[PDB]
Amino acid sequence: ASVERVYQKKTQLEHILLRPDTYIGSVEPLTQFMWVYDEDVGMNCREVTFVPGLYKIFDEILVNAADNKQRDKNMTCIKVSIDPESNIISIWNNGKGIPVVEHKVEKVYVPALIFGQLLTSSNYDDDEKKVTGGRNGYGAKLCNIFSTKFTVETACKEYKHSFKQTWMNNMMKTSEAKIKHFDGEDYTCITFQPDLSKFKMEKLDKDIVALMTRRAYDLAGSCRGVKVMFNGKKLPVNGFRSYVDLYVKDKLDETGVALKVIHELANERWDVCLTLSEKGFQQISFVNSIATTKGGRHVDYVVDQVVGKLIEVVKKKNKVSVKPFQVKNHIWVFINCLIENPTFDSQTKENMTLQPKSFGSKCQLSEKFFKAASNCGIVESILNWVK
Amino acid sequence: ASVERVYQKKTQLEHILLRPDTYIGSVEPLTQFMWVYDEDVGMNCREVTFVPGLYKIFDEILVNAADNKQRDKNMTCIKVSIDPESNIISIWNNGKGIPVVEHKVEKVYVPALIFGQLLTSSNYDDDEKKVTGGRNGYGAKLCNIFSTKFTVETACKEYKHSFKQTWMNNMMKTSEAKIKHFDGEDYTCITFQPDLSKFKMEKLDKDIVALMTRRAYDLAGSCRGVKVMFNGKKLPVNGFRSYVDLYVKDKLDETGVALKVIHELANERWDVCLTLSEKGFQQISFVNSIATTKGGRHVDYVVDQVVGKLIEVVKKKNKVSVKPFQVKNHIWVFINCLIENPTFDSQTKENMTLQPKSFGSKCQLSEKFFKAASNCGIVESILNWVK
Ligand SMILES: Nc1ncnc2c1ncn2[C@@H]1O[C@H](COP(=O)(O)OP(=O)(O)NP(=O)(O)O)[C@@H](O)[C@H]1O
Ligand SMILES: Nc1ncnc2c1ncn2[C@@H]1O[C@H](COP(=O)(O)OP(=O)(O)NP(=O)(O)O)[C@@H](O)[C@H]1O
Ligand SMILES: [Mg+2]
Ligand SMILES: [Mg+2]
Repeated sequence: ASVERVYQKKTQLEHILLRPDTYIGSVEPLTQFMWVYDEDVGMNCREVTFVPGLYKIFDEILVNAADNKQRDKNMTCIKVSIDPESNIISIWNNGKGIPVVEHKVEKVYVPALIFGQLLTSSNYDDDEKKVTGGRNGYGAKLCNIFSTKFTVETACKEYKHSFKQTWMNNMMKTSEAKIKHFDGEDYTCITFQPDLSKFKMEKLDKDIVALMTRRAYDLAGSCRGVKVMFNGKKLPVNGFRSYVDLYVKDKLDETGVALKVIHELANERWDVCLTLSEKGFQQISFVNSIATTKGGRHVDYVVDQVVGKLIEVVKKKNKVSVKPFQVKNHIWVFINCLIENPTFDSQTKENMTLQPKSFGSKCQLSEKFFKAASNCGIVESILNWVK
Repeated sequence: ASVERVYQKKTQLEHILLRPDTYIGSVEPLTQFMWVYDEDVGMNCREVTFVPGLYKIFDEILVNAADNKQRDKNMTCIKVSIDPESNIISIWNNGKGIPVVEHKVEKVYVPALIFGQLLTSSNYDDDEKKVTGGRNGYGAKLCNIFSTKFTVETACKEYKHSFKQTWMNNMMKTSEAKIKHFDGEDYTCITFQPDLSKFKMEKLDKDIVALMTRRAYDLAGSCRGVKVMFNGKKLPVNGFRSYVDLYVKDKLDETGVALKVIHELANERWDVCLTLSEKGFQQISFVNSIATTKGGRHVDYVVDQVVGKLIEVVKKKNKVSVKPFQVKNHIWVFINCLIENPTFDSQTKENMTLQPKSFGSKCQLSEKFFKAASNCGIVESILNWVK
């Protein structure tokens, strides 16, 4: 093999298709137990087989819609549609659209720049301490690259125009955008057909649809002041506590006693629920409406407070050694938080790495909350083990 | 704020400095309990404060050296030097050097291409089923970008020349390489001064040095057939079992009984040790000499086999329900494995996501190993809990 065959340089676009994993996660199937929202049973935990990268390209567009609530606090609604037969997914939001105007430096329409060129973002100036989920300038282009058809429609009264442009064939083909006069209520709608061949799939099957549906429920629970519709029907979740109820309101512990679920909205940026776990530590958490399914420093920040206080309570009835991991083993925690300029080790944003001193706010749980935590069965499980 | 201030495009090089986290991990301090190799006590677990991105740029160069054992199986030695006073780190390896010749497509010397331009690699052709750690074509450039001085020296008898080139100021300045006749024993040596200002550090302190030193011990344990020297002295680790001994050979369980450590080299590509944990599930694992500190499917693949067999043993003395997470809670596992074309969700490569069917080999632990596992205190811990 020649020097030129061995030592190769790739373009950014080539690298995404060759090495999709650090951009969207695995493009091969994964089977694991997890929470989904099924047509027959609603929220449930079961074995699911799905391709992470396909789930992620949907997530990128969904979080972008949630992020618009930061650009326009008057936004009220996100509508999600999934049609497996046609292979069409659409995510629509109201509030301010995207300026339909030529960017004077890049010499293209703003929506064409930020959906059709890599490393483009309104989130690159960190002197603004934003609580958007978007950080890197990739997500929407990644969905485009992994779609056979990707359409951006946006309407922005301030700039008096609407914009519609369609890309095809993994962002490699497009045509002139349709620009029209507009003076109505702003919106953005992203409609895409995922390139299932990139994920070795024949169709959007029940498992991936159940995961994408649950993500819409997550959004209804995490994005304050935004109602969510799925396939034309409003989701009956009106805040984080009602979302948490989907997991624990109808559940018993192993002794047949209903789970005691405690809750505190510490402040606008920190909403916490907690109950007993009997299958090891569990956490369901959101940072800026991103599902941080591998946790991060926000989870540790909340959990460490609870663990410290519960160790205190146990000690007052111990008289041998109760270690923090043993307490954490009995905790099921739910967190919805807003973090300024969060960091993650991956574009997938499953683990949030920013240290608490940089969050821009604190979550100092009240003594009332800690007392309630001492009554939800965790202490009893530990003390029974101190025998 | 104007459209041009709000909506911004970044170059690849700008994006690395603006968003370092998905390239090298966090550039802010982190404090946590972990294993390091200290000058006073050797291998020990203690609270450490360090900057992940600094540790990672060192790791990138170290794994590149290990990877040369795949290019040249005759390689025998890696030498690591760290001088905190001068702020100079060097990593040297023998075996084949890098061709000192002009790349006919890129029109630069091969070493200048692959250390000085992004997205350059000999690991981009996956039809070769390689067990190198390198996959993405970033690591060496990331170290260069995060160094105030970065020197590449390589000597390649086949091409009859040696090469030395120095970059400065975060890869933004360089000068003509020194090319000389060479007909000796090949080597490559990477010498760099990390840009401590990028990590808000004044010096390479004891904690970061102890982490980097432990990584050299990891390499002595994981890279078959390669001896490792640190600051001029050979590390007395001659294989994976002797490496594992640094953690467990002198340890007792909480009842005062020595840990029973079991071992099986299932085949050339899978080396496994296992013992009892009393602080929850623990894993120390390597994929292609990468420290997979967040685990991955290789860990799950090994652990699930052990858990399944130990549940069998417990059941034969149970007569209530023993759940897999409870068994895993008592396992400390050590894995050194070689995986073809591994995948990870991050450039940092802490979690290996490739499914076992794609590994290119299997690890089917023997019935002898499972019997030994049933005698290392895990079953006893579980059974005592079934009371
Ligand atoms: N629904 C939307 N409404 C308004 N603006 C949007 C919407 N979706 C995307 N944008 C804009 O398009 C830009 C590019 O989106 P995207 O590629 O996802 O990058 P990002 O969200 O800034 N960062 P990341 O998602 O971390 O890669 C965003 O920064 C927004 O300015
Ligand atoms: N010590 C070394 N000896 C020989 N070749 C080397 C050495 N270090 C680096 N290289 C070469 O330089 C290339 C670029 O290194 P690097 O930037 O780390 O990319 P990579 O190792 O291929 N992938 P990654 O580390 O996953 O980003 C490698 O692919 C090798 O061909
Ligand atoms: Mg985004
Ligand atoms: Mg490398």
